[PDB]
Amino acid sequence: MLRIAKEALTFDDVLLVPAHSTVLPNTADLSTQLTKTIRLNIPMLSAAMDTVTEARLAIALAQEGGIGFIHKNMSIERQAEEVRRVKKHESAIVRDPVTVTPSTKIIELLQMAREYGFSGFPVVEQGELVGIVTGRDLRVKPDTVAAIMTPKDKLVTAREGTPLEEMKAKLYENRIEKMLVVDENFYLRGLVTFRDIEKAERKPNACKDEQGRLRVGAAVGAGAGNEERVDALVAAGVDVLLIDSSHGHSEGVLQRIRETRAKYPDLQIIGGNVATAAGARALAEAGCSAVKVGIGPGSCTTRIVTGVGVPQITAVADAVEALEGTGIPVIADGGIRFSGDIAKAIAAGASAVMVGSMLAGTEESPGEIELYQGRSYKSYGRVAYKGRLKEIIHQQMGGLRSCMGLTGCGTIDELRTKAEFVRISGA
Amino acid sequence: HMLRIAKEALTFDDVLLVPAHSTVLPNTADLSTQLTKTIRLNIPMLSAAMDTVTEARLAIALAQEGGIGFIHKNMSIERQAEEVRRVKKHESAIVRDPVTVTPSTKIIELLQMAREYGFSGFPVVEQGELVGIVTGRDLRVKPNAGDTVAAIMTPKDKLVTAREGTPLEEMKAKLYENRIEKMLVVDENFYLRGLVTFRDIEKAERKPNACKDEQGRLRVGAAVGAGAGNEERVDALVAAGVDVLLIDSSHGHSEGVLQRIRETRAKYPDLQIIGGNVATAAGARALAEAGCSAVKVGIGPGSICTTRIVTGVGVPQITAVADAVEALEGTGIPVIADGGIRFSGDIAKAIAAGASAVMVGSMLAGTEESPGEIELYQGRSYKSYGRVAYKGRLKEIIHQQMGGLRSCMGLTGCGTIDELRTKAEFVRISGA
Amino acid sequence: GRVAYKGRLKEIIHQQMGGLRSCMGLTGCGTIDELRTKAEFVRISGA
Amino acid sequence: VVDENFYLRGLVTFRDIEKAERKPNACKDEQGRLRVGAAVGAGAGNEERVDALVAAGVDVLLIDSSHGHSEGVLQRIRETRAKYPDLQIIGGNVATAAGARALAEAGCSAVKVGIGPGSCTTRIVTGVGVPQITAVADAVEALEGTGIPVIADGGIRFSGDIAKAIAAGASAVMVGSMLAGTEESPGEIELYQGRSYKSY
Amino acid sequence: MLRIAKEALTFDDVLLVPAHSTVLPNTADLSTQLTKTIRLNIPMLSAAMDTVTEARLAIALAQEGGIGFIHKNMSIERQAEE
Repeated sequence: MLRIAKEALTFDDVLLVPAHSTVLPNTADLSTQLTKTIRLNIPMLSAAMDTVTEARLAIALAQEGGIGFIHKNMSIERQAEEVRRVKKHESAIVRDPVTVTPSTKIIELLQMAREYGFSGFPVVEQGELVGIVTGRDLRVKPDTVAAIMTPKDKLVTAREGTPLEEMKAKLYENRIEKMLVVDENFYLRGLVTFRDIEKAERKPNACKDEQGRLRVGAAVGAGAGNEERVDALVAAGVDVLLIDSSHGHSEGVLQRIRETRAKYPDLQIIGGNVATAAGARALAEAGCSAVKVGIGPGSCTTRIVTGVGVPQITAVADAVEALEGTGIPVIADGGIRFSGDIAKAIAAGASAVMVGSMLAGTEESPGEIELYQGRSYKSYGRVAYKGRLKEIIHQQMGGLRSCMGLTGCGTIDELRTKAEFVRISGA
Repeated sequence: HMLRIAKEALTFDDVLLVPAHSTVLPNTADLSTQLTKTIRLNIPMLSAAMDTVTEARLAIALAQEGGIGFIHKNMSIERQAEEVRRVKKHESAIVRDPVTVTPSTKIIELLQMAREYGFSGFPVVEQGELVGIVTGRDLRVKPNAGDTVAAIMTPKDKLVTAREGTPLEEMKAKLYENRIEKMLVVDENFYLRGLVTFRDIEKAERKPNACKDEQGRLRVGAAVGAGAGNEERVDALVAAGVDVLLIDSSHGHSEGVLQRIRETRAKYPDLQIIGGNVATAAGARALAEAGCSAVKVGIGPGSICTTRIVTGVGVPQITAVADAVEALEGTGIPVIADGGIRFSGDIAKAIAAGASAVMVGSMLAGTEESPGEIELYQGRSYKSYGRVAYKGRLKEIIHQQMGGLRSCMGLTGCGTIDELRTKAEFVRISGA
Repeated sequence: GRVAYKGRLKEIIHQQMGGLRSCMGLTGCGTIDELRTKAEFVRISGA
Repeated sequence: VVDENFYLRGLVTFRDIEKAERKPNACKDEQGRLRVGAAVGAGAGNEERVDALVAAGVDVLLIDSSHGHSEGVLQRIRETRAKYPDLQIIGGNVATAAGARALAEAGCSAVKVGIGPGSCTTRIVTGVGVPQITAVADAVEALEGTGIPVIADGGIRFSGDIAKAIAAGASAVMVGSMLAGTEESPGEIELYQGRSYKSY
Repeated sequence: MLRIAKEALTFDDVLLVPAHSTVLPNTADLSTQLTKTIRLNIPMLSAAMDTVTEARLAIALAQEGGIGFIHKNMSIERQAEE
């Protein structure tokens, strides 16, 4: 009769305690296991929201050390292509060069030579690379390009995914200043020079897989009928799959995860959302590589409409305590205002945090930049323009680094286990 | 004895333009106009010599849209003269800091470099003077120990180069016909200045409305004070190649301002000179005879601007521009409207009042190209140096304002700027 | 019943006569009697 | 009036001595001179600044950082106490019993308390802080035998908060924004919108 | 797991209790040891802030019974001279 389980605490009810510290903020280590097999370089994920994460933003976040989740409010064919866009992103490769076909008339070949120079036009037949035709090819003679082009068997090419230093070596050792880039089927994918490799921005903190590719996630619904979407994302090379619903403790959610884990025994899977120790055990039992926590975590509409929610400090600690033996990490999702809340979510036991509205309106998130009343927006009903995602990550991990300097926790894992709280009041 | 009221004076809010029969499509309206007798703009816009608005980056961005920007004077003479040179020399098709060797460079260091930068061609420079180049073709013969590049390089006389300022199509002609992949850019004294390729010329964003001088160079302006002691500044700006000099003060009908202008016209007979600010027919005529090529109008234009509140002085702007234009009729000295411009509608009213162009300041602060660098602060983007709202690229704002000006010229049937200045009419409206 | 402290009277005089001096340079009235007799007005609207 | 090197420093008459304002409550040293403090950073490279302040006759030296429990802060204090065994030293800021013991152990003559003490930006950005009544009582309780006093720094709005900081065990309070804008603080008096300011 | 050290109180969470008093406010003694060797006549120090304490303010506070702290946002030679 009147069944109060316990008291639950939110971010604003606690503060972290300063401790003896030998940690400089700038020497603090921000890396963390997202799953047993995936390690992030900063403890941050972007939400699968149509105003936050598509391929552009997911690329920019992976380059800073985290992982973005492509939202599902798009066709299967388009979402899988957003995942491929992140997996195959290399800044040094020039895409869409000017090409010809083996049927191109020499007179056309000369009209373009005067417009683009005669260094070498790739010859393609339906996207398959078949050769290159240079000025030497024409001015020494044998009508159509096929009769004069340098053939496939004398081409010096690199495969997509070749490291920049290997590509520089190939260019040097074959004495070439252009090198065409092909896929496994010898389809042209771009080209590289020494100069394009040089101005490729270097990203030392990028979260990359064992092949050196940026890591990416994608979201699917927990409903039935998503099997075609899941198989397309896995086949696209997604690193981690997000099965998200508003009630992760639902039995049809637990069943959908069990079925994906049986089909892909090695696929890294995140499920949510839960807010109880029992909800987290149930998701780990279904086969999750990680557990996302957040059902009405802060002063939200699920609470107003349904009556339901657990304040976020308690939700994260209960889930972390339910999972303690398993090497299955907890993600704190929702309610993250300032960098102080990131530090508190982690000290409560979370291994990473997911953020959403904080990143909408950045340069890389979806939407067009719009000028309206002399002030900058991203429009698609508009959100403030917040500049580059790089600067916001800098501001938020600065504050986390300061928190670790203050609590004497030099790594995320120490913050999660060693840092302490005091309980404070409203006034 | 008698309250000396010279006349009634009208502001922008007091009048509306009358729509006319029109064969003008807004997107076919001709926006070009004369700034002085010798300088033609492609859009009727200038950026103010404010330290929060105009330095070299914004002045380039604006010349590339068809206007001119004025480098503010709140920096050293050497800095302001460098800002002017940056605009006149700007061509994004030229790669600017290439890796060079010297005749003294060992072949071994050269091979080390060729592994990092390729062998397309290292410029050989001694003291800044271009003296040769070394490509991977020039090397073929096994080097001995301690060999220098001077042995194998291509000499100066066998080089194909192009002078800075050469039209980009001429450089393409030269790259193609000489069968070269890159070409070195030099200056009057054969000092190495950069290089071009077919790809760098392609990648440069095209700007058909760029406002350029008869040598193809972007135009630029610069401001100085009217006080004594700005002689050296003016000489340094002229020497930098500035296209027009702005001698600015808060009272351009002041005798010391007029004197400074006579002295600059005396020293620089062909220099294009803008003077301001004035708000009467007599101030404008006085500045014409001192030697101005154009006249800038605007004395306490806004309702609550500080000059009006502190000094009581001002003339509402519509009357002040009509007053000055009528003074200058038949002189080919254009009038510029400075200050009080809120919307794109205020631009069209200044021109139909007779002005040949308008000057804007704070509308452009906080753009990407304006000074300051971007700061995120409380979920919003600003430019910090006290912070102004980040407004995006200058091109978007120009587009929006000229879109509102084009829409007016279709409404009034004025297909050119001179038609608007002479043909379009007004209705006087009340405050209700 | 309390009014804002405004500092020394000299500072306020300075500021107001600075604004009056700026006007006499604008209108070219070098004395007060020149301003009283020579300077002119424009009639403006409420807009 | 001359100094020790017979350099002229001023003069006095009967009238100037008479109109010298009398200040019965002045905090003065054993020589009758006003007492003063000076602040230095807790970082490395401040040894030239410290030696110049001590040589200037500073009465008490303030070694202040945002994390007084930092190990490089504790080490910097240990090094100053070895060099000037008699110099009065204040270190901060801490907010725990352990932080205060560590500062007293390093050689502090007094301990300044205040890490995010009231509803402040260290709390918002880092997540860290201890409310100020608890911070002061814990430090005072950690120092109870030592004759090393506690200063309550930060969060002091009204005179009621001064009384509460002291009842919690603090021996003095430090205040800042309460005194900016006074006649004597830095800055020039400025009239702006008929209202008086100190501007910089 | 979820490590709450304790509850912590702020100025607004407590009030002082009135007690039996033989103290007149104007006869209350405000002096206090700042260190074992330094005694203040009022329990107040001014902060080492560039907008608060330089020599002028530090002189005016010492004359009232406390001690001011010259801020360090200035050259060594200037701070020692303050």
